[PDB]
Amino acid sequence: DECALGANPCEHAGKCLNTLGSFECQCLQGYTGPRCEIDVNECISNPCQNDATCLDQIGEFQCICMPGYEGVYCEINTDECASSPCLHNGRCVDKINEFLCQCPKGFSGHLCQSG
Amino acid sequence: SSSIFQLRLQEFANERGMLANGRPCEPGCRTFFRICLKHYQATFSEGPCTFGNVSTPVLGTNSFVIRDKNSGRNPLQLPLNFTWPGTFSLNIQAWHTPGDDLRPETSPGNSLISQIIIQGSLAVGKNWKSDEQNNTLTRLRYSYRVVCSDNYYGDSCSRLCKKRDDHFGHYECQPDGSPSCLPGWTGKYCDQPICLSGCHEQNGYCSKPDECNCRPGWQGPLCNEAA
Ligand SMILES: *[C@@H]1O[C@H](CO)[C@@H](O[C@@H]2O[C@H](CO)[C@@H](O)[C@H](O)[C@H]2NC(C)=O)[C@H](O)[C@H]1NC(C)=O
Ligand SMILES: *[C@@H]1O[C@H](CO)[C@@H](O)[C@H](O)[C@H]1NC(C)=O
Ligand SMILES: *[C@@H]1O[C@H](CO)[C@@H](O)[C@H](O)[C@H]1NC(C)=O
Ligand SMILES: *[C@@H]1O[C@H](CO)[C@@H](O)[C@H](O)[C@H]1O
Ligand SMILES: *[C@@H]1O[C@H](CO)[C@@H](O)[C@H](O)[C@H]1O
Ligand SMILES: *[C@@H]1O[C@@H](C)[C@@H](O)[C@@H](O)[C@@H]1O
Ligand SMILES: [Ca+2]
Ligand SMILES: [Ca+2]
Ligand SMILES: [Ca+2]
Repeated sequence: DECALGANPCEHAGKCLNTLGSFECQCLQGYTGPRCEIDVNECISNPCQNDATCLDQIGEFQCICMPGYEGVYCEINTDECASSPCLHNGRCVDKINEFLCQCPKGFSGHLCQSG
Repeated sequence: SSSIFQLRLQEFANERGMLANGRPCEPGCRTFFRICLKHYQATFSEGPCTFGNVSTPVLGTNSFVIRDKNSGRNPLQLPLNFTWPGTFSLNIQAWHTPGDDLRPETSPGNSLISQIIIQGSLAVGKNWKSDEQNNTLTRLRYSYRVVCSDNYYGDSCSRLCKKRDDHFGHYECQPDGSPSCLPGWTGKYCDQPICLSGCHEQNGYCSKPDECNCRPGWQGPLCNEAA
């Protein structure tokens, strides 16, 4: 009906739908406003933890993690000792984007594997 | 992309034509640049160019002034997949290539000359922020900014305005992205005609500017006379 009168009033490839005696836009995901002219800020809810950075993207957000963190919300501290890296029964200590091996006496090296 | 990071290279000095490894460029340092843009990080640099990267052809040999080329372009353009965070990290590398200047980045013999690393806050705007980096071997002079793409507006480039002169609107675009109504129109999208002066607010109306039409039961030029 009314969508027929002119060039698509809905920005960003939105979908015009006639309503009685006027009209409305069905916007593609990530866009808002009556004529879809506004880029929705998906980072408003502050989903990103541990000093991560939230990138507002089109229809979705992305969290860029500080080094050593992972997961959708950067809510997971990566376990650098999961693979059991330390040799000669050294003690792995999980740190921030790091792992420290504490050697028993007489052993040295990063993985505590020496004379 | 709704916004663009623009970087203008202005001057580079390498008077003794040396490489990072201490060897002299032979015969001269045929210099091209590599740009790595990413999110702000204070810790020692980790990982890829998250905001994008670009390389230039060779712009000069040893010391040279770099001039703009609207259409080897300068300023360089990095179009962004996201709303501008407000902070950033920028890494600029100066390189020497012994090969031909077409995509020097793909050439096998390349050697680094020097590089700089900056980080900070930047607001979207047309003003160029200017910087210099001096060291004993080389000097780099440049400036940068973040501006909206065509038809994007606002402090975060999140508002789109495209001018119309048809049934849905009659407007131009203001700097903030709000429509600026052509004469005789009103409303947010400038789709409301301004009826003839004194046309009765309740009893009269217009579909065209400077007109007065009467609703049922009314008459006169201003539609204010009952029956
Ligand atoms: C880096 O070097 C340039 C030129 O070698 C410097 O530019 C001059 O800076 C002085 C003060 O430092 C000004 O009085 C001059 O007017 C500048 N030259 C021109 C042509 O404008 C620049 O200042 C140096 N940067 C630093 C931090 O010392
Ligand atoms: C540089 O950009 C290209 C695409 O333009 C991408 O494939 C590559 O991974 C980027 N490099 C880094 C280090 O981010
Ligand atoms: C960049 O933007 C396009 C469309 O705007 C999207 O399809 C693409 O996935 C984006 N890139 C990333 C890495 O999300
Ligand atoms: C706020 O956090 C929610 C998680 O429920 C996320 O889905 C939204 O995109 C974000 O704005
Ligand atoms: C397994 O071991 C590797 C050693 O390279 C370590 O880097 C990982 O953190 C761990 O999972
Ligand atoms: C976005 O990335 C995170 C990891 C931090 O470095 C922030 O300071 C930045 O804004
Ligand atoms: Ca209708
Ligand atoms: Ca968005
Ligand atoms: Ca850890």
